[PDB]
Amino acid sequence: LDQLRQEAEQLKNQIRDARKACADATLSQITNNIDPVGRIQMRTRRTLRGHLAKIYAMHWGTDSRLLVSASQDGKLIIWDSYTTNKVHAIPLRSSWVMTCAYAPSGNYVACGGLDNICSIYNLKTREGNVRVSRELAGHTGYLSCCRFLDDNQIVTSSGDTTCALWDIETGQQTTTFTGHTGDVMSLSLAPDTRLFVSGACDASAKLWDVREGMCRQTFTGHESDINAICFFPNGNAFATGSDDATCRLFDLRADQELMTYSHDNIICGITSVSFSKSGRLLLAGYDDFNCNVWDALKADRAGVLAGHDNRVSCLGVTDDGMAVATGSWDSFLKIWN
Amino acid sequence: VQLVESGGGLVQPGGSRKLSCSASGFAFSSFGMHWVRQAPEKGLEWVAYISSGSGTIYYADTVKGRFTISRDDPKNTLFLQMTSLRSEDTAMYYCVRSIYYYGSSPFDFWGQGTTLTVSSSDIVMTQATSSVPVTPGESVSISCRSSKSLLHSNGNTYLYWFLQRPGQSPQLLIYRMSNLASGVPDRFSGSGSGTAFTLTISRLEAEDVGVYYCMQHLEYPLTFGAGTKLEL
Amino acid sequence: NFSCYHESVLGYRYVAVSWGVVVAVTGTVGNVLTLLALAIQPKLRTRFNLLIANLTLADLLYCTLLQPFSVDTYLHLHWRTGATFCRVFGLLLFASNSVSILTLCLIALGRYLLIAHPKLFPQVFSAKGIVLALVSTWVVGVASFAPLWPIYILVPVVCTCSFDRIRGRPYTTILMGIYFVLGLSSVGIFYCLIHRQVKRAAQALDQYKLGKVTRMCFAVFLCFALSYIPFLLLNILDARVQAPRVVHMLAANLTWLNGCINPVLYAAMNRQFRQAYGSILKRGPRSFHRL
Amino acid sequence: ASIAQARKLVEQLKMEANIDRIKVSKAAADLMAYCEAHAKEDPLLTPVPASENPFREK
Amino acid sequence: TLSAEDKAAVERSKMIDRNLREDGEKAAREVKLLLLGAGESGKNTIVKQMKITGIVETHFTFKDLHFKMFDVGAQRSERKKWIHCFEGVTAIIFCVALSDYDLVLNRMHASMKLFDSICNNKWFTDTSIILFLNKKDLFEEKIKKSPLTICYPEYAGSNTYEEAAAYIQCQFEDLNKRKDTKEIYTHFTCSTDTKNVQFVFDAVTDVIIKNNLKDCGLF
Repeated sequence: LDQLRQEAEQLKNQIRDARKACADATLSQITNNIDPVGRIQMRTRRTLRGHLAKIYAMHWGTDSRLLVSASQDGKLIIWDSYTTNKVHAIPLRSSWVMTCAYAPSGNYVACGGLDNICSIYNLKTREGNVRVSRELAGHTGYLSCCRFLDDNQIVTSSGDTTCALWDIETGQQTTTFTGHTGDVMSLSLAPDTRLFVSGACDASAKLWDVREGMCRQTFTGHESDINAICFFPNGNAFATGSDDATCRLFDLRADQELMTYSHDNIICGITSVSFSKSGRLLLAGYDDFNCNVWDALKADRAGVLAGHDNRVSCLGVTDDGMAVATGSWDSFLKIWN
Repeated sequence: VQLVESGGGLVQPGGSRKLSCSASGFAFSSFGMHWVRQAPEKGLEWVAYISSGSGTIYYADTVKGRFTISRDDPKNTLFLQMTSLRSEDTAMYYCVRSIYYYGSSPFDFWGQGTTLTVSSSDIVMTQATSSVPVTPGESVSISCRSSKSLLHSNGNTYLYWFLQRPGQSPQLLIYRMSNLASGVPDRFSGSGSGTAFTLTISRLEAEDVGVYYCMQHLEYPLTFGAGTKLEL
Repeated sequence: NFSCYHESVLGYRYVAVSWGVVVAVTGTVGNVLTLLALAIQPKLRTRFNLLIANLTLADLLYCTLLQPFSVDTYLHLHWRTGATFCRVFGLLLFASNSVSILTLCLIALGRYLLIAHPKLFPQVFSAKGIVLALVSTWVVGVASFAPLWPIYILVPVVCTCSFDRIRGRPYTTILMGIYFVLGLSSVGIFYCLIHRQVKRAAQALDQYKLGKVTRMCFAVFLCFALSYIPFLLLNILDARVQAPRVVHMLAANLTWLNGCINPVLYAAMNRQFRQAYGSILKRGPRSFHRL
Repeated sequence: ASIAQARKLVEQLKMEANIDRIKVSKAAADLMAYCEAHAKEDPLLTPVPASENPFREK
Repeated sequence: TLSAEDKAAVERSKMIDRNLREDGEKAAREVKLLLLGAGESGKNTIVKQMKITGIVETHFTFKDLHFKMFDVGAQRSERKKWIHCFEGVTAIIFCVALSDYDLVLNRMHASMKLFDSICNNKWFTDTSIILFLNKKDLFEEKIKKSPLTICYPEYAGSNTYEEAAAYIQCQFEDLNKRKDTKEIYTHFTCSTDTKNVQFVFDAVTDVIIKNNLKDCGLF
């Protein structure tokens, strides 16, 4: 029994030694030469209001115009960004919604929360009313993130240390990913859609192969829980935001910490992170009522989107990178550009 | 999804009649509705429009102040009250559906039609040919022209193409002049620019023969084309 | 013609001037702080707080203006303001006082609705209703005294350009009794009912078992009364001016007290304003950069 | 019971240990190259003129 | 300016906004309560008597006041990641059994720690607590079997039901570090017929009265 623990410690030491050997050059040492990005001034082009409670998540449609936002009032609102109209207002059965997703094709929109159930809502329906398509029961902990892998199957992360891949037509989880030591709070599919990553309150991130069914790599370095994840657009790196007030860029191939973004004044955690289209800007929302735009290559704090009355809870950059929408607990989504 | 309608029949000139349109199988309360007429042997002619919630109403100038459009959501019914009817009002009336939100497909579903026999600034739109001979398996194009460009500033060319097969109510084929209505065989394509639009059919086969109608929804009233017939 | 000077009242002049400047400083600072707090934090911009905002604006209208003129009058009799300006001054003074009284009645009504019938408050003070009431207050204030425009001659007893007591007495005594009864009834009934509701809640709680409100209500009624009733009642019961011991002056001075302590009762002790001020004080280094 | 968990942990660690090894400098260079290649196509890094901006002032 | 059907979209948005406002008002009228306490503390029995795979929601209607009680005991996951969801709840019902000396590994001390954690939570600085002390009927004799000194060496002065229960009440109420911002309303259920619902209503209406009192500056 104890011999197995010794073997695990030896394997951890071997991994640590290999990663340290691979660290032949810090990212800052090589990215210092490039010209820094100047202060990024962004104005709230639109203010999407109508929610009566905290915004807990939002997602951009693949067309870069429609965006769905979820809040504790028990409503999913599908805003048209270019005009701020309510295309749809889906009333939820359980108002404790902690995440939402917009299907890549735009037909379906999913959301989940403390009910432990991921509900799929069909938008392009003949009857004209958004009716729930399915309820993917099977989890034992609150749902913290949903992302449509396809119109047929999706992937869900829960607070019971498990992640899952569900088939929507069958309504049962085709794959179950296990290995986390604590609650899983965030999830983000890869650009190629074959791999994804999940960050957990065990202060670690996991890279999962969807089809294989088992993790490939584990990334450590955070001091506290991870609340947000996003894939670098190239698909070969991802940035994690945690409660220890530090964002961190990890590289899959190098399999180690690449950079850390933090500031002494910044003492609270990160609720959501997202990249820019070129990957040169990393926008992270903080508990301190405002979001910060970081030069992802030089780590310099490039800008501040301080416009929210309460905690910023979610944010997302369109597919074309035209605008970044941020939603906070003061119930207003604002689109900066 | 279904829209039955009744109330038509023989009415002497100067009388009145209330056409009723009973809707079932869809969310009526959230759908704006139209009444569209078609003469006994001529093309379509828009009659009236009422938005969801009855917050907006429009009438064709030839019935303004004579026809009243109403809607009762709780019973899912639509009403057209006509008074002082004239010989020009004899036609088949169709209860037409319409939902307006970014990416919607207005005029998707049409009623079965109710006939009405009476005892004895608008954007002009035209179609090149009234009747065209076609051969199954061939590719055929239909051309249409508008008095003024239908391309609004936002970029939506508000042109619509409808198909009326013999003895059947017209069904939406194309909306916005490029988007393809759901459920169509996918052979049809819409293209063109302001004042000149076209509908192309590749690999024509059964069920295509019929009258094609063009329409615009840039400004009211919604002027229809004269109709182009495809016959064997 | 226009002058108030008598050897009898000389003793009271200096104390009156000191009291007037004290009121001018106190009400000015209170109202400016209240408005600044309301503008800085939209969280304070709730519909009920619009009534306190209206009261604050109407009080500041009497603090930044029409108080220093009274102080000057109680000083040397030069009275720089001309006869034409006296009419405007008197109309503005009485408009300010009437708006203040009407807004106090509205505040009492709103507090009673919130405490006793919370489900009834929005039906009365929603977005349209609040603005309707808040503007009708000003409309009534201007209309109450527009018919009295030409009689704003300087009254020596009051030592401030204000409506004459001997001419236009019936219309003005009626219009003044209206305010007297409205204010007294509203602020003496709604607060009593609020106290009754709080006491009932406390007793009901204490049944299923093994201070600030009463004092605040007493303070509100005491302030309203001791500020306004001495003047209103005196002028209502005194048709022809006799004014032994020139009490008409002192009575009028008590009406200033309102503008002195309205921000204290309605904006200083209010917990929302207190928290806003505390956040401003503590977060100063960070707050300075906030807009 | 915990023996199964320990076996799972050791097997997973062994599987992790066998991945291709590359230097972090290559990853940094690849990220720099990607950012440079798409720099011109970033509306947030390099704001587009209001002519092409679809979020102009209301 | 707007096209023929852009205006239709705007009308749809306005109607959706009207529906949203109506639903928001209806939801604001409702009272929300968060239910906490150990499963063996009679919480299930309390909700069953008062009601006349994750979060559970119960609906009551007493004296024209709609109560939404969120029983979240089934969420056997990490707290501090979903507790802030209930930041705006109007009260925290907190059940505990007066006979929690049984499961000695003591459970009275564990309930004390839980109460200390919940009362002082930064999310519940304003949210008041409604403490329920259950198992009175059998506690009345369990106290006789063994004195409180087995749990609190200080214990009740006279070992008696009344004094011991008062001591437990005081012990749990002094855990409140913010006396000004909360009022811990305590009740001894004793498996009463309907007194639980009435007490919850009284505590809730008192909390509402004081919340309005604080909003309008009287407090």
